[PDB]
Amino acid sequence: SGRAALTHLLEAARDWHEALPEFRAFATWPEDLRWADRPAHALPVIDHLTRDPGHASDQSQPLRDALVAAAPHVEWRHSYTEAEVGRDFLNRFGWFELAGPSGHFLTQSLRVTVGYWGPGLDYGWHEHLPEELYSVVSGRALFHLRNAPDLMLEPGQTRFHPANAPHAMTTLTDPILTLVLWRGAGLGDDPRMSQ
Ligand SMILES: [Br-]
Ligand SMILES: [Br-]
Ligand SMILES: [Br-]
Ligand SMILES: [Br-]
Ligand SMILES: [Br-]
Ligand code: NI
Ligand SMILES: [Zn+2]
Repeated sequence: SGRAALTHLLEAARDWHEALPEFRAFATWPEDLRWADRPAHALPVIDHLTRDPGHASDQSQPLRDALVAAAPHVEWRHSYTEAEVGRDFLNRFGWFELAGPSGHFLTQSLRVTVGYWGPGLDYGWHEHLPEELYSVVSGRALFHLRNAPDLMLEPGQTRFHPANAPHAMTTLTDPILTLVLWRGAGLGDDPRMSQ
């Protein structure tokens, strides 16, 4: 059951939000989330995530395992073209919207997305109007942000991306699985590569 796996995932995401003060500071968890009955859409990333979801902390393991169990049931998205990121990146990365205007659960109060990148990928400079708050669920990666330090983030660490500030991320030997909140002007916009 897709419905059961996604409902269990939503519970794990809510618990994760409640447990992270930076997430509580960024947005209140919505009281109106509704099952959307959005169908699954498979992309090649599923098998990479399932075989190699990344090291979890004891605190992040329930969410990581819920994400792996949800993988065959979510609507995976890519966003970028082969010209922009290359075929290997498209094979070994993807994202989906867990909650939000077009989430597996609908709400207009918040947007929650999830991304996976296998090892050895360089997600180049990209940007968008809405603010975003990353968390790492499992794995680790190096996070770049214009006008700010580089940070190597591990499970449970977070990073705020202010509106329109370009950011980027590199995985080295480990993959990374993330769960991200969005807010502000432009909510519902997708990232674009910086020009
Ligand atoms: Br809550
Ligand atoms: Br909920
Ligand atoms: Br509304
Ligand atoms: Br800073
Ligand atoms: Br707002
Ligand atoms: Ni398709
Ligand atoms: Zn972003």
